[PDB]
Amino acid sequence: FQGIRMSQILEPRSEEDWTAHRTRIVCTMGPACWNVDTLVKMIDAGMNVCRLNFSHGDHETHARTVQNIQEAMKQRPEARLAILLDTKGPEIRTGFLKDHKPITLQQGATLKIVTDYNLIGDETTIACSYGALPQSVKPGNTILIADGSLSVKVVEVGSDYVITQAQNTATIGERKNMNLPNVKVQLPVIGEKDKHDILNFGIPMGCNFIAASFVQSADDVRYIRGLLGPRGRHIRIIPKIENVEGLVNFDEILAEADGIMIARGDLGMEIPPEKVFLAQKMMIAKCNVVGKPVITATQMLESMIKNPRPTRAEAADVANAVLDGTDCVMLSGETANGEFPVITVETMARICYEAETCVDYPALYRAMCLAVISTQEAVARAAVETAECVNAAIILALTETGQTARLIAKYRPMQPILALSASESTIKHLQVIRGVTTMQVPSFQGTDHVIRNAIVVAKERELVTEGESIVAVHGMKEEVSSNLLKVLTVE
Amino acid sequence: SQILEPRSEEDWTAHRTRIVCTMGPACWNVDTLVKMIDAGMNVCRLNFSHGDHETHARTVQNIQEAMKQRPEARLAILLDTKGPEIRTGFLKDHKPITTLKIVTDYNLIGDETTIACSYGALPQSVPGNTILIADGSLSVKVVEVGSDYVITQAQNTATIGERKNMNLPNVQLPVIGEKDKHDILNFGIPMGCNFIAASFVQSADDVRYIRGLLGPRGRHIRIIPKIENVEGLVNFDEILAEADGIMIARGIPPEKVFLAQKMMIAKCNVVGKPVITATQMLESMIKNPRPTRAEAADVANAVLDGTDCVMLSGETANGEFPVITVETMARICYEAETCVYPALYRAMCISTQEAVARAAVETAECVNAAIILALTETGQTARLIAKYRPMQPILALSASESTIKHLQVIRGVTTMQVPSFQGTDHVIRNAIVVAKERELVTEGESIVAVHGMSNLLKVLTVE
Amino acid sequence: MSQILEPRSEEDWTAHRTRIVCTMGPACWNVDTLVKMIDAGMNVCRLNFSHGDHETHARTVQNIQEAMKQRPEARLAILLDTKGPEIRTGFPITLQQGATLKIVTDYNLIGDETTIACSYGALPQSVKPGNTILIADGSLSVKVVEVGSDYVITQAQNTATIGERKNMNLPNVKVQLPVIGEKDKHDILNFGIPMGCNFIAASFVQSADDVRYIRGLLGPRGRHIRIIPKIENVEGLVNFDEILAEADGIMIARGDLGMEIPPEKVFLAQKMMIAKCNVVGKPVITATQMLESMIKNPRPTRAEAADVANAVLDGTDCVMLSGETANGEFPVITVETMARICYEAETCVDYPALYRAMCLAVPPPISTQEAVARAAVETAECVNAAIILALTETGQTARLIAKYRPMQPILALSASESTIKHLQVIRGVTTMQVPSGTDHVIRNAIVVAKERELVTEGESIVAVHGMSSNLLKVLTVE
Amino acid sequence: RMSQILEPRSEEDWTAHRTRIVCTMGPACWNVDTLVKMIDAGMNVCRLNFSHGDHETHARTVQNIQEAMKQRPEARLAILLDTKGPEIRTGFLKDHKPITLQQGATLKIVTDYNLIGDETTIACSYGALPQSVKPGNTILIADGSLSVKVVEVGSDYVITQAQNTATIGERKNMNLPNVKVQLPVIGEKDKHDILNFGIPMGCNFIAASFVQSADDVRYIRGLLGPRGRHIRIIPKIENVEGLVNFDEILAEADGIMIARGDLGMEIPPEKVFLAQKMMIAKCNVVGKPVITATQMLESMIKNPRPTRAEAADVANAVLDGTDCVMLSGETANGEFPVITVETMARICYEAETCVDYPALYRAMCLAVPISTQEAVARAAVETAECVNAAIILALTETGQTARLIAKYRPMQPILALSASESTIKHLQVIRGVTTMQVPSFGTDHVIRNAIVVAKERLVTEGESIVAVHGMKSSNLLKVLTVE
Repeated sequence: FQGIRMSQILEPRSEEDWTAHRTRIVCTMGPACWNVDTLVKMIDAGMNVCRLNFSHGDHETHARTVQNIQEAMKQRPEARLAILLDTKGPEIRTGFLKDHKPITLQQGATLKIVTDYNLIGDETTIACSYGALPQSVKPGNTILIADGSLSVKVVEVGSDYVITQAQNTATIGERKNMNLPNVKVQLPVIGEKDKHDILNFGIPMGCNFIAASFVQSADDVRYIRGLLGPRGRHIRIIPKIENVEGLVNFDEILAEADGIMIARGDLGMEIPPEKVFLAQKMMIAKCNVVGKPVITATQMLESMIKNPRPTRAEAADVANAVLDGTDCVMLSGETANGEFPVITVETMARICYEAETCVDYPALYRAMCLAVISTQEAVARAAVETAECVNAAIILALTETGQTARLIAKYRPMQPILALSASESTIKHLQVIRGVTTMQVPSFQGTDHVIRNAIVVAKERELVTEGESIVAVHGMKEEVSSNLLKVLTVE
Repeated sequence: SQILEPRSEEDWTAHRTRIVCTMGPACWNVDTLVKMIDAGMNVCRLNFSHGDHETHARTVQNIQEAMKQRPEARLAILLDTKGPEIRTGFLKDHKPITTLKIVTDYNLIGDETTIACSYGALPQSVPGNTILIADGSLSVKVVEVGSDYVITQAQNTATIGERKNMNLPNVQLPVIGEKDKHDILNFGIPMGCNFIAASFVQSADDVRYIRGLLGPRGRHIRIIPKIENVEGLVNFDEILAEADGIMIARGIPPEKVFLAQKMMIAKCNVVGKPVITATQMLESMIKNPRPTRAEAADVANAVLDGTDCVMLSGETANGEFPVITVETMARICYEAETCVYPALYRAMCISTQEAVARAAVETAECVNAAIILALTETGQTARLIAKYRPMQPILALSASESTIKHLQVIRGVTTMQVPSFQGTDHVIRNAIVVAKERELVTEGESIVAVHGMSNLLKVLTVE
Repeated sequence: MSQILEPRSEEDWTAHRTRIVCTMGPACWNVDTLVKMIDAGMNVCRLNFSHGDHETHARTVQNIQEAMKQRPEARLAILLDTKGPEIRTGFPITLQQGATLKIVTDYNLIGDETTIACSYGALPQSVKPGNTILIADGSLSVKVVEVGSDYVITQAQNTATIGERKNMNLPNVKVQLPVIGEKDKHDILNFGIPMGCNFIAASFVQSADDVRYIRGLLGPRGRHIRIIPKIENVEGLVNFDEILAEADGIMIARGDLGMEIPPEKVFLAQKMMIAKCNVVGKPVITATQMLESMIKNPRPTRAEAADVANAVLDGTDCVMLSGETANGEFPVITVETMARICYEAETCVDYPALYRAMCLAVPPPISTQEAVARAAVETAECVNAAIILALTETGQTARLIAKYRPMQPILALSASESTIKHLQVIRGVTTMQVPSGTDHVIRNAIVVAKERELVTEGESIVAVHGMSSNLLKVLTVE
Repeated sequence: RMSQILEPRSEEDWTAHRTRIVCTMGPACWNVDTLVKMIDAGMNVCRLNFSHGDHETHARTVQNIQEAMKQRPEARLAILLDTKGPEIRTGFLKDHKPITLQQGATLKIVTDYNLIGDETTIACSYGALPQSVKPGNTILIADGSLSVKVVEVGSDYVITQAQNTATIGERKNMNLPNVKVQLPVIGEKDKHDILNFGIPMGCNFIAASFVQSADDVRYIRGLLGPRGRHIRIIPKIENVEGLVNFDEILAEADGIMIARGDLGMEIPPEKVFLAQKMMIAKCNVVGKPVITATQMLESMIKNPRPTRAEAADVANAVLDGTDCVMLSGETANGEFPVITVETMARICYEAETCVDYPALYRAMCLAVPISTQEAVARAAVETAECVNAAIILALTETGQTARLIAKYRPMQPILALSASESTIKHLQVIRGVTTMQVPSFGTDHVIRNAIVVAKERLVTEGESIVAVHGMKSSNLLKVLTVE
């Protein structure tokens, strides 16, 4: 920065400013936002996507939640919130402790971890739910227990047990989660429960995305796609990257997927903490280059579960994800179990807006040109260039499959993108794309007509004014092709 | 390395630079005009320094006949005025010559003894005066003034050619006289001339005057000032602003004349107005079936400077090898264009129309399009695309007969006549099919289409 | 990805470019711990004059000199961090949300639930209806409703219970107290100068006049001492460019700023201040809220590691540890992991893009000496140089090179002790003190560099030497 | 720039052109006073054309050069020996009377060089003509005034058909487009000239006519040996074989002369400009001097002004990036040898104002991994722009430092300082370099003496200078501010 004055960043933003941020916001449903009234307030605040966390709840309880989303949307007929099912997936847990009493292990003390899950544990020996532990872990390996509370180094392996040594002093309760840094977990990513949730809830309840916890290989993604079948053709797959296997297989996972969710907090249980930030950056960049949405999740605004303001570090952490290039930022417990769900959504919208203040759009556009072509991409690229060249107020992306909108968004134009589509599922899928807002349009509508309608609607809503330039892009037969770019003036 | 590759006819006939040929007794007959079409002629120049309306009408009707044998061709016709010229006549065997008599009778085939003068009032405009001939190379002193002749003594030992300029100190002629006015009004308009090339233009007033003379009856005629003197060079900016294009002739040291050609071409380029380099290109080919190295290099540097058109004068008008000359001009242009494409686009660097024309040229490159289609009614879309010098052919589609003739002067564009079909997408579909039937595109190939006004760029692939 | 997942050796993370400031305290100030801290990455020792007496900081200094005996190649800089202006409440009371609280200028008044005393006598002059007043580390927030000549009436925004004589903050407001009080004056003149402190980190700097006053205070006897204003409030931020122009360098105090500014704007303020320090080549220190959890835990959190790395990616010269080293259970481990995070962070710095960005960002005209520094950076790149040598008396040559952020280590050779120590805050620089012609100074530095494995036979070196005229030399190691 | 076309270039201006001018010696600039005037006009190199004259005759010329330099002690002229090399000629004709061939006429060409020729038949001096050529080959006669197409080949004759109408005389030159001439590039005559004149007479360059192979360069260098170490070889590229083998020829060479007139007799005229541009750019990239030669200002043999076309051709060579431009008949055999050098210098000055210098350095970095010495040279050019320096000083013993700076084409003058007299001579061929001979010694001392003279003749107190030094091994670059 030079010639730009410090007092500039100290202007308060108006509702009109921060609600027009480009980054998309994902909110986890829960008791704190159980009722229709707060869901509506969350829409106004910036909510674009509703996450159903299937680690808890059942088909009945999540049905009530869905019914409430549908009611909120009746009060806001212009909002087309997407619904994301987030699977439970594989889990490793410690077993039970004598008298349910927590145990404290001392640094350098010996802990046996056994495979018999009936074993009632004590300070010296505990049970682990993962039967293949002794055949997964080797001497020198690290095992984390209770959200990384306790760290043990593996000293010896038997057939049905492992001898470990505490790396720190800690107090652990019973049935705590376990992590196996640098070790593949030999458990199905999509178990029978997950399969039931995808097929018997996700499909008939109108979920638009599946976020699949703990994806370890691209075969996991191919598996969900075949599971989804023709009846689930309108559902997009968002693998969650949570360990080393996910990281090591990232490129093949990304290629098979419709987008990525980066679970930082889980990744920090599986690799040195000082490397998670590198991984995030790398994974966002790779998603960007290929034009697929990336969600940044976990450890976002966690203090707001209890406080009406986030910490400095938290605001910075969210802002840097935006600057890394993230499509979405995600709230978890802050909205599910928080004292300030709507205030948390407004706050993240504000942090997004301020980070987007930092974005160099010419240098992002040219960075994508040096990193990446087809007819569709060339025209999307020409559109962004031309929009900038003629000082256009907005870019119209006319789109059936979403491709056209995504290709333009990929180039991070300074101008807002209005994606126009007759397809309901496409409009929903687009709620996950930075820089895009959405308008559903009737079927069998001519190109010019659709463009005419969008501009006059925009002019009535005081988004564009008489005389400003507009850039419209029409991808035709998007994934089977012919591509248009029109420049027109608001009358 | 691939410098030494001989050129197939398919290759060099695809040259982008336009070729203007001067009509003359050596080439005006239907049979040789057809062979000239085949070799690369795009524009026919009628030089009104010579001959009458009857002569020039015969030339025009022959052009029409030639076009009936080559229906796909759309030769433009340029009228080049006489203007205030005072030039020497033709010499024996077209050979340059090394006590001299200058005559008013321009039928004289001159020699060392006596030469002719294009200015019929030369005797009344000079018994002791001085006359400079061939840009001040020969200087003569008038000994005697007769009725229709002058006797001079060569006050300098020098060698002079034919059709060379003559200055007369202590003697002023209008840019457009009554004879020029008559030619423009009574031939230019009724004979279907598309261009007026106005000799010795000196200011933008000259341009506006011709535009005033042309009026509504000549609205379809475009004006090309010739910059031939210092005044026209001094007023070039104003002249270009009013003009439709520019013609650079020879007629400040030569150490500085080379700067003038570069400056004037570059300025025409920037503004997308066509420029014709008409600077005595391949003069040896009046007598020889082959150019010299220096002549070939002279044309090539014109093309590299960015000229839209190169022009043949005596080489086609009074030459022994008119068809072969056009051919070797097509061949030179092609080699020069060979080393001319991402450089000119980034070196050219606005309105919506130009923003889209520029975007279309970039997409074409990016997508590796076979051709760029320029849907145009006034020619402007085609011109705006062309000024970006794309690597791919520009095919211009127009319902406007006169627009299609004006376009013959634009480097990089071929034309195709399209019915006034109120539908852009229909016109593109229809035109692609004829491009196939011309083998300019094949199935699978990419095309970029442009229409200006609502400005449009469309990328499709040929079925 | 797995290039990212390469488990780093001690040899790797010990070569990090970013400098590390550690705060001295009872947890670390013993000779043996200080030694382990040098090996871990510590480059600068901060003496926090907010606490302790001249005796405590003197023995600390003495312990640092002894540690340097165990490490002769190490040259630690010492930074005196001032107490500076303070506001304090008078003489524990709970007040619930919405309750009226009076704050008075009569400091001899013993307080209660309704009326409390303030040490800041010009409080009415500074504050107005609307302003917020923070008490006891921002634990209580009150809003001013009306102002009298010797009192202020406020409304509590949260329920809190406050103790006796706690701090106060005045968001968005200039505090009219001397930035260097008589106490700070004594600390600078009667400790800073005689104990050989190299930097003064001046707390709560609010204007360019504060910086000029300090340098005037230092005078010719403190010529060798550089001034690092601390940016801790809105007044400091608003006055940033004029403060920076007078300053030798800048310390960013995020936590403090977080008291006066919405959290969602502090990150912006950090970015901008670092960027401005870079473009002008003056060192910047990122302080507070670094690896705070490591006061009690042997490992940092994911979010803490990320926060540190982002400071590095923003362009910070130094990162600074506070309570982590001064009072923590793992002072040595904290430095090592700080060093480790810096290494990972510098692992994704685009050095061609940083040099290009800087070359386009810097305003003209650039000087002879800045032109040669640029040239050395580009030459180093074309030639695939292993290191850049900077022969410098004042430190300018080294600083100008470092601001262009070369891939290669910069080894700065100087005969000036103060210069060697000032360079400890400069990202990418390593120092070697020398006594006094270019030739055998260069030859000897190559020997040491070769043995340190920074260069091997047949590789190229770039040596730069300012003195006014500038030299740039490329040689082959032999 | 319209005012650049109008305002007349003042004396001091054109005198400072960057391009080097090579002048051919002969009767028209025979005497010392004319050569002295040519020095003032901008002559940098004197070419001796060994196609004519002998060792006595060319020795007189050198004496007159040595003497002209005594009147201009600051001038250091390079002398260049241009070999005759191999030649092909027609034979004699009945009654010595020239013959006129009509287009389409058949002409037999025989190998018996004793045959007195006819309208119907002539001899050729090249005995291997029929084995060199086949049906379809073109043969050019008398500077290409007559072209004939080969129709039939025998053991000792070829049958041809004229492609045009021409009249030709006796003993006229002949060219064989796209055919290797199997005659020594360095014959016994050429070897004698190189060893027995070139070396002992102090020539600085050999321009080898008609180089077809890199072996020709190696042969010449073998010839010169230890005794001719100080002599640099400039192959002349004149036919298809020189073009095919150009990269190899340039790799061995110290520089290149482009003989355009000759090339236009060997390849289509419309391909010569390509060849010229290509050859200059390649020389530029690798930092070796290139001379553009023949058909430069020919009309000035008889006229006090050149043609529009000629001027533009010289200018475009300068813009192509030529280091030197050469005059032949214009100074050897013309009426205006001084005026020709002069107008050549002014043409060079004017074309160099069109040069986009920052674009040249940018294009040079992308085209040319690169060494330590070239890195410091490039860093000097960049720093000079950056700092707005008056001059670049290049301290050099072999010339290498000066040549590496000059290939980056800085906007500022390069003042090269050397203790080596022959290096100073070699540098007469490098664009943008001026030369000062220095005593045989510290290097910070030589710079002070060069700043205390530039003040007299360039820089003024307070201006920035960039100095550069090599070891051609370490390299240095100083930026200092004039006293």
